[PDB]
Amino acid sequence: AEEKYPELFATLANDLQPLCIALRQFYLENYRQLDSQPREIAAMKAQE
Amino acid sequence: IEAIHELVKNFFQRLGDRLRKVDCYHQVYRLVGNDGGIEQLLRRAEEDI
Amino acid sequence: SINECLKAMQIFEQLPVITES
Repeated sequence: AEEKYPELFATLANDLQPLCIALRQFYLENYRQLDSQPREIAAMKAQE
Repeated sequence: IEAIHELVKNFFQRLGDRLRKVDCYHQVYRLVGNDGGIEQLLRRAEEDI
Repeated sequence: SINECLKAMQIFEQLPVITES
């Protein structure tokens, strides 16, 4: 009740991290990557 | 040149993919909060190699 | 919410996303 029981919840957190490890990475890359391109029409048109 | 690119690129994915599973790189994000440039340096270094 | 509930018994917390800039 005291030792093993809380450890079971503890295992879940360490067992659940391997999925959140990549979601933030992928989102943080595309979101930051898209921000590199210009937004203004004048600047954007000049690129063309 | 064509084959060398095919070799280096495959190696890094084999490394980064297996690097996250191990507890070494796993414990970093429970305390530090973010990569701290590990991925940035890894990608940056790959270009130099 | 996940960290808030788990905070009641353990300090193993995940990452937030803020000030991405």
